[PDB]
Amino acid sequence: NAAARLNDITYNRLIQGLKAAGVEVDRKNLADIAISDPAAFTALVDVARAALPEDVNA
Amino acid sequence: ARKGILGTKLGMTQVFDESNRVVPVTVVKAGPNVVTRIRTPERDGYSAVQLAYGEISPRKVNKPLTGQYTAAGVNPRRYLAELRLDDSDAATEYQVGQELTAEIFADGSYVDVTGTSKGKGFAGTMKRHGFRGQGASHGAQAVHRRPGSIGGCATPARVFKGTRMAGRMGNDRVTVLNLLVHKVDAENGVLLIKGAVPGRTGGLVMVRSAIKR
Amino acid sequence: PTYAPKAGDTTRSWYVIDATDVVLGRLAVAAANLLRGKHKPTFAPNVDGGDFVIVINADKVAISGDKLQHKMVYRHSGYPGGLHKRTIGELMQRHPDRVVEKAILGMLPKNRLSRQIQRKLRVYAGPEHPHSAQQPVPYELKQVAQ
Amino acid sequence: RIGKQPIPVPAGVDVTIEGQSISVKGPKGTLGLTVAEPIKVARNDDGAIVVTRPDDERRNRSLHGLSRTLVSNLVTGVTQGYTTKMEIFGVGYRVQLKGSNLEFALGYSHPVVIEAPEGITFAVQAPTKFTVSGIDKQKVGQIAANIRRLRRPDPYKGKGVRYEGEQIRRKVGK
Amino acid sequence: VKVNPSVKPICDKCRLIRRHGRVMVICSDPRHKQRQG
RNA sequence: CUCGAUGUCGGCUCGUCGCAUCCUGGGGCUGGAGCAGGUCCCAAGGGUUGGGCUGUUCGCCCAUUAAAGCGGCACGCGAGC
RNA sequence: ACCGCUGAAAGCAUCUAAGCGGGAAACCUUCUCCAAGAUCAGGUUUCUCACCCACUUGGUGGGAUAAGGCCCCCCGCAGA
Ligand SMILES: [Mg+2]
Ligand SMILES: [Mg+2]
Ligand SMILES: [Mg+2]
Ligand SMILES: [Mg+2]
Ligand SMILES: [Mg+2]
Ligand SMILES: [Mg+2]
Ligand SMILES: [Mg+2]
Ligand SMILES: [Mg+2]
Ligand SMILES: [Mg+2]
Ligand SMILES: [Mg+2]
Ligand SMILES: [Mg+2]
Ligand SMILES: [Mg+2]
Ligand SMILES: [Mg+2]
Ligand SMILES: [Mg+2]
Ligand SMILES: [Mg+2]
Ligand SMILES: [Mg+2]
Ligand SMILES: [Mg+2]
Ligand SMILES: [Mg+2]
Ligand SMILES: [Mg+2]
Ligand SMILES: [Mg+2]
Ligand SMILES: [Zn+2]
Repeated sequence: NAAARLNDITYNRLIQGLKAAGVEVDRKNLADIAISDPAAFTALVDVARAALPEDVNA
Repeated sequence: ARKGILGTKLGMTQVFDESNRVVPVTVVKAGPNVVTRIRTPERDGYSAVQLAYGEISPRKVNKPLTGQYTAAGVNPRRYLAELRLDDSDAATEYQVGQELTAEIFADGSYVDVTGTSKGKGFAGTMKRHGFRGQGASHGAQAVHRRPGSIGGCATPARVFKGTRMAGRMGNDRVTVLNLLVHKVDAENGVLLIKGAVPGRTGGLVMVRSAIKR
Repeated sequence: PTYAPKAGDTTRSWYVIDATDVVLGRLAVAAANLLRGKHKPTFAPNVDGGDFVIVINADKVAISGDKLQHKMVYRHSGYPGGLHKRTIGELMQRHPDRVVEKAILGMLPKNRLSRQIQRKLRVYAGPEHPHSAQQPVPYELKQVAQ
Repeated sequence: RIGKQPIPVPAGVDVTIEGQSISVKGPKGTLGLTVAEPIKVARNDDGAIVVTRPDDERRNRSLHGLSRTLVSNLVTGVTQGYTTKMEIFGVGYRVQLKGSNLEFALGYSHPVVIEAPEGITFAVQAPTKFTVSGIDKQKVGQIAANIRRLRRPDPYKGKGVRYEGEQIRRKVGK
Repeated sequence: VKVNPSVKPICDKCRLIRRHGRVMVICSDPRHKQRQG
C-alpha cells in the first residue's frame, strides 16, 4: 500500500488491476519488489493501471 | 509599586500607643540591603530585583558566589533574594549598588512578612491537623490519640490522595498579611511590627508592602 | 525472508505543515502518519521510521463553533474532586499548540514506541518556527483518487 | 415581501463596494458594514440599494430581509440620526443633565449617573423628560434599554422610567 | 415562567415560538408565558 | 458469588461524593401595597448548634441559630475503638 | 436562570436564524503554598576550564587533580 500510494494509486485498484492484467505475482514478492526494485514496481503499477477498466464505478 | 526589604527577626516586646493601649510588637531588624542584580523582561522574562543582606566574612564564600558579587561590584553578603516586582518594570527606581534601608516604610503603613516557621518534627494527627482523638475512658483500648478510620470499604478499595496523616510539620514558608508598622526606628534600623512574625529569633525575614492594604 | 530494517537503515526528513485552514482531524491524521512512517515501503511496526513534523499556524486550525463551545478537555489530579474541565475554546485561547498535539497523540499506537515517535513533533502557534537550520520541505494534504 | 424592495438614496455621498462591504456618508458620520456572503448588494440606475441572493433557499431568504433592513437603517441614520423620547414617572423622580452624563434620582441613597458612550448624545428637555439620540439604531436602542431598566417594574404606582406614550401594566394592590 | 413538558397557548394573544432551541409561549399577560423543560 | 467463615444494630473517629437546596447568592410569576410570604427556575463555594428521654436508628421535647437539608459509598468506617 | 438592542424568514410581530449587551457565594484570573523526574528534565548568571599511563587506539580502560563537595570534629529552637 505504501509503494502504491507513492506511485499514486490505491491498494484496492492496484490489486484489481493486477488481477485484470493476469499477473500472478505473490504479495510477498510484491513487497520484496517494492523495497528492492522501485522501477520494477512502477512498471507493475503502469500495467495494472492500464488493465483497469475505464470507469471503476459502473 | 511593591516595596521590599530583607531583615532579621529580633524578638517580641510590648509598647503603648497614644490612646494608652498596649501594642504587642515584633521587632524586625530590617538591615541595609544592596541590590546586586535587576531582572529585566527582555533578558529573563520577568521583572524583579535581587537583594543582598547580612554581613559575612569573605573567607566563607566560595569562588562562584564571589565572582557573582564581583560582577556587580559589591561585597558578598550572607543572604540573597529577589523581590518580584510587577510587569511594569519601568527599568528604574533600582540601580545596581543602591542601598535600601528601613525608611522605605512609614508609621501607620501595612506590610507583608514572610519567613520560615519553626520546626516541629514528626507530628501526630492531633497536633498536625487538630484531630479529636478518641476517649480517655469508657472502655477505649489504646486509641486515645489514634486517627480512627481512614477509608470506606470494598468501594473504594484504596485511600485517597491528600488524606490528612501524621508526618513532619513546620519549617514551611509562611506569609502573614496586613501587619501594621507601629513605628520605624531610623537610627538603629528596626521596624516595630504589631503582631507575630513567623520563625525563630535570628531567622531571615522578608518584609513587603501589603498588596491588599 | 522479508526485509527487516537495521540500525542506520532508516533516514529522516523534515516536513512543515501549515494548518491555516485544515480541519483538526485531517491535520492530525496526516501528521501521525508522517511521524510513524506509514508512507514508506520500508515500514515496520517495531521500528521508529518516519520523519520530523513541524506544525505552524496552530491557532488557525478549523474547528466548528459548537465544538469550540461544547467540546470538553478533562484532567484528574488524583485528589478527590480533582476533575478539571476546559473547553476547546479556552484551550485554543491559551495554548493552541496543545490542542493540535493532543489530537495527534491520541492517534498514535498506545505503546512504548509512540513515546519515542512523538519526540519528532513540533507544534507552534505562530507562522514562524526556529528550525530554519533544517530545511523542512512544505507538505500539503493530498488524497489519491480511487 | 421585504427584501424585494429598493432602498431610496437621498444623498449616498460615499457609497462604496469592497467584498460584501459598504460605507455611506451624508449629513452625518460614516458607518461600515459587511454583508452576508450569499446576499449581494448592488447599485442601480439611480444608485439605489438592491439586495440579491440565490433564490429558493431557507438560509438565503432569511438573510435577504436582514441585508435589506440593515442597509436601509444605515442610510436612514446617516440622513437623520435616531432619537428616543422617554419620560420619568414617580413622586420626586427626575433626571438632571450633568455635563455629558445624566444624573438620576430614582429613590436610591446614592446618585445614579449614566455615562454617555461614544457616538451617543443625551439631551434633557424637562425635569422628567429627556432624549437619547445617535446614528446607530442598535446602539441607541441598547442605551435606551439600559436607561429603561434602571428600576424594577412597578405596577402598583407606576414610578420608574418609561418610554413616551407606552402603556405599562397596573394592579390595584391594597 | 411556567416550566412543564407540555406548553400550549391559554388565551388568544399567546404566541408559540421556538428560540435557542426552546419551545416557549410568549404573551402580553406575564402569567401566561411558559417554556418547555 | 461466598458454608475447608464475606463479623451482623447503634455510637465514636476519620471522611468523600451527588443534588432531588436547609441558610447564604441570582431570578420569573403571584389571589406580590410595604414587612413578610407562596410557587417555580438557576446555583453544591462554604456553613448547617448544645442538651433531656430511650441500647437504640427513628421519634418527642428544652434552649438557641442565618440554618439546624436529603441521600450513596458492604444500610462507608470492629487486622481503627 | 433571567432580562434585552438591532431583526427577517412570515410587508406585522419575534432576545435569533446574522450580530451585539447585562447577568450569581457556581467556573477562570487575582491572594497563600508546592512545583523542571515538566524525561519538552527550562532560564539568568558565576567558577574550574586542567593532566599522566596502558592498549586491540576504542564516545576504550586506569591513575592524579582544579572549582566544588562529603566524611571526621564542636554544636543547633534542625532532627526517629
Ligand atoms: Mg480528648
Ligand atoms: Mg475496652
Ligand atoms: Mg489490650
Ligand atoms: Mg488506656
Ligand atoms: Mg477500587
Ligand atoms: Mg456462608
Ligand atoms: Mg462445613
Ligand atoms: Mg481461603
Ligand atoms: Mg455523608
Ligand atoms: Mg437544580
Ligand atoms: Mg397585602
Ligand atoms: Mg420567589
Ligand atoms: Mg453548596
Ligand atoms: Mg471558585
Ligand atoms: Mg455498615
Ligand atoms: Mg473488634
Ligand atoms: Mg475493616
Ligand atoms: Mg458498628
Ligand atoms: Mg479487613
Ligand atoms: Mg423588538
Ligand atoms: Zn396569553
